Amino acid sequence: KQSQALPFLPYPENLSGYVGDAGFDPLRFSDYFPMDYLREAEIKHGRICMLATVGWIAVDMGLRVYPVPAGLEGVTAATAHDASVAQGGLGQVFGWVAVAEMASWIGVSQMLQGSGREPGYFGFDPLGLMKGKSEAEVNNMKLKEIKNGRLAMLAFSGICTQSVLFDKTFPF
Amino acid sequence: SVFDNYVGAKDFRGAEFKFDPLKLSETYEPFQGWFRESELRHGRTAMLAVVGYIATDFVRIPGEMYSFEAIPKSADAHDALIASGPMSQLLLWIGLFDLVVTAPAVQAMGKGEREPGDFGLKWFAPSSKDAFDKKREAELLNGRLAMFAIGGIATQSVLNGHGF
Amino acid sequence: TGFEEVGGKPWDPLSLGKLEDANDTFPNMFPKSQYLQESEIKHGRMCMLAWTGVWATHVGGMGLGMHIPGMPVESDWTKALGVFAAEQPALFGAILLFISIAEGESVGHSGDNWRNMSTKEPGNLGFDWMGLTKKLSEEKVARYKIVELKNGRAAMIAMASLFAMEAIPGSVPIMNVFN
Amino acid sequence: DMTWEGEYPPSKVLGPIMSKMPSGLLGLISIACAAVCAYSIAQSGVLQQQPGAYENGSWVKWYYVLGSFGGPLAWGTHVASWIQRKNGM
Ligand code: CLA
Ligand code: CLA
Ligand code: CLA
Ligand SMILES: CC(=O)O[C@H]1CC(C)(C)C(=C=C/C(C)=C/C=C/C(C)=C\C=C\C=C(C)/C=C\C=C(\C)C(=O)C[C@@]23O[C@]2(C)C[C@@H](O)CC3(C)C)[C@](C)(O)C1
Ligand code: KC1
Ligand code: KC1
Repeated sequence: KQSQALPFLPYPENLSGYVGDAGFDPLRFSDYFPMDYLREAEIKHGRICMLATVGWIAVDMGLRVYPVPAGLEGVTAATAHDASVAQGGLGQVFGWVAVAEMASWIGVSQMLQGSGREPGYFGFDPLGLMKGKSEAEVNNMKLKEIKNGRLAMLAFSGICTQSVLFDKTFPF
Repeated sequence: SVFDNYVGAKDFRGAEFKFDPLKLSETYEPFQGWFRESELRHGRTAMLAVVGYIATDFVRIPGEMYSFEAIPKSADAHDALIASGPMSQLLLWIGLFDLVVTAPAVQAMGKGEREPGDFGLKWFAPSSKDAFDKKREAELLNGRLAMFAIGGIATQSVLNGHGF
Repeated sequence: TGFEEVGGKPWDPLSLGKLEDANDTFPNMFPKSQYLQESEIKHGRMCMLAWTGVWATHVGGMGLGMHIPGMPVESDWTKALGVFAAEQPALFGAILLFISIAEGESVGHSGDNWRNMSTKEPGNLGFDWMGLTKKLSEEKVARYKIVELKNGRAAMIAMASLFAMEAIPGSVPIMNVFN
Repeated sequence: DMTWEGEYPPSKVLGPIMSKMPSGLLGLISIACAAVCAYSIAQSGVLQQQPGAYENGSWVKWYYVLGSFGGPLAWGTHVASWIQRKNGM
């Protein structure tokens, strides 16, 4: 009845499944927006930032692709966006993200009209890793994804701001 | 009926002091839960403010931007830290707290599921509600006195210029 | 009552408060009595402030000359809003925004007083704030509503008197004995 | 379905999101959209007249165009704030 993260606010009451729940949501976006959309957005914000904070850390700590293509030679992670769109690069990344996001949009749109799809469910599990696991263990691994995703969202925002404001690379 | 719904009808001698001459709690009877959540908020702010004016006049935090050479007494701490950053840092986090915590707190108070003034600090809070009610009027009386104390300190330190 | 100057009965020679239910042709095109009473109180309350604003800023004889140091200096009241909205734009907007929020809030909680569907009595903007319906008796606050109504009607005639002098410069001969 | 009687529509005419929002939250959002739109119009006015910031349409900023469309959003959220208040939120 009371929120766990904020034990003076009531429980938001729309978070009752949803493995990463702290009862946290004070502004009650779960009251106004569908929780299937909100968890799909949290998961997608999470696994993008998990790749992004590892890709910003790797590029700032040396580690270019070898051999380096033309136009990406003296370039850090804070200047690799515009240098890659001039080289080509992100133009092909944008093309294949677009055909993934247009196809996943039909997944999100059919999830909000039924279809029983879990938010943040694609078929992508090629290395097994869920070969008949129990639902208490499936929901535990889903909690590890949301917790690590929630950390990398705050981490990338720290890394990207500090690398541009104080003008340094990631071991500041 | 604010004196039966809420606690704090006392004076400095502990006698019963029903103090609403303008009758704002009867003219604005739906607002009296907001009136107590904001009286405590004004009270708890002024109690930290009166300490933070006196403690600044002897101790600074050890940085050079906060040093005694930069800000002379305590009254220049507001204006000589606006563009510096520390006033913008507390404006962010108090304003983030008031947007994310306090604004959902005052709508849960209007719906009736939390008490006004309660932000979850129940560690040293006694049970046996009249004992808690005695702690709230001690918070209220020290709060209401500090609201004049920070009015007195910040006004007298400008027209007279003296510290403490 | 408030009909002592006009006999002892309500005064309406053009019968403008009967136009809505006189015929059936213009359905809810004329306001009903709740809107007419609320607009009478509001026009009177604005005229009671506006006549005081011309009287307190007039610098000649018999009109007391008040001024706020920092305000623009134009004693001509027919041009003082233009010099205030240009030189003090943030103060002019904060006054207008306060007027805006108070005006929308005054009907935003109640209903359609144009169709007599409002839930509050006309004139009550929730701004008692100091007593006095709780303090004074039931016939004293009914006496004070008639006072605010008649002082509002008197200042409305006064603001029509000031509007007429600036348009037709021989409208009010009584306003020549004060100079 | 969406027909209604009386002095105010039900909450469901606001869509599936704003029908659940409080009237005070929709009211404060409306002032926030109105202030962003009024700031965007006023700042695009001073960018038009600045002699180094208007050439070839350089007075057009993307955040001031997007900010100026808070105007119709301020209209709708204040209408929606009234409907939630009449419906008891
Ligand atoms: C009304 C609250 C208030 C405000 C607005 C200020 C403001 C200021 N203080 Mg002061 N201070 C306060 C209370 C306050 N203080 C109190 C109660 C004490 C005694 C502990 C002090 C002791 C103090 C010292 C020793 C120094 C300052 C200094 C300053 C100045 C800049 C750096 C700073 O923020 O100090 C840091 C703040 C503190 C050291 C006080 C900690 C805050 C206390 C514990 C209350 C917070 C509890 C509350 C739950 C926090 C919630 C935060 C919320 C966002 C979640 C700034 C003008 C510095 C200065 O040089 O002045 C020119 C300095 O050296 N203050
Ligand atoms: C602090 C920053 C700031 C700045 C720089 C401005 C600047 C401005 N504001 Mg803004 N405003 C601010 C803060 C600020 N405001 C704040 C904090 C609020 C509250 C949120 C507002 C809310 C606000 C509103 C509601 C309005 C403004 C308006 C204006 C513009 C005034 C122009 C004017 O008065 O011409 C007026 C014209 C004249 C003075 C010329 C006429 C003079 C002749 C001689 C008069 C002749 C008599 C005449 C015919 C009789 C008419 C009577 C009739 C009006 C009843 C100006 C650009 C106004 C605007 O232009 O919006 C589009 C406006 O309506 N502001
Ligand atoms: C024209 C469309 C329109 C409509 C349908 C509404 C409807 C409403 N307004 Mg809004 N309002 C409007 C425009 C409109 N308003 C404008 C232009 C302003 C000044 C910026 C406001 C300022 C305002 C405030 C401060 C408040 C409201 C409130 C309300 C609600 C209660 C009734 C009331 O008190 O408003 C009275 C509104 C007026 C007297 C002004 C509208 C008169 C228009 C200009 C008539 C001409 C319409 C025309 C045919 C087309 C419009 C063209 C456009 C460019 C103006 C109601 C939902 C209240 C509310 O509940 O908010 C949550 C409230 O407190 N309104
Ligand atoms: C309790 C709590 O919590 O808070 C309380 C606080 C408070 C304040 C007391 C309350 C209140 C009353 C409120 C909120 C009143 C608000 C009214 C509000 C906010 C708004 C009307 C806009 C009207 C129009 C016609 C706008 C634009 C109309 C148009 C046509 C445009 O903009 C055109 C344009 O867009 C384009 C098309 C193209 C652009 O290139 C150019 C422009 C920009 C020109 C509440 C409700 O009680 C909540
Ligand atoms: C299956 C169809 C397909 C073809 C046929 C194709 C071809 C080329 N790719 Mg592309 N590509 C994808 C698909 C395909 N690529 C996918 C799924 C991704 C992940 C989203 C992707 C990403 C990148 C990035 C970052 C770069 C890139 C490049 C080249 C360039 C190499 C020329 C060479 O090898 O000598 C040739 C034209 C580089 C470049 O030089 O762009 C100007 C470069 O930097 N690609
Ligand atoms: C948790 C996230 C977080 C980060 C990442 C962060 C960062 C910085 N803070 Mg902030 N801060 C809080 C949180 C965070 N701060 C909180 C919860 C409060 C209490 C409301 C708070 C208050 C103050 C005050 C009074 C000052 C302050 C400053 C700095 C500045 C250099 C710090 C250093 O290196 O010692 C860096 C950017 C000082 C400053 O130099 O401003 C120019 C300064 O005076 N902070």
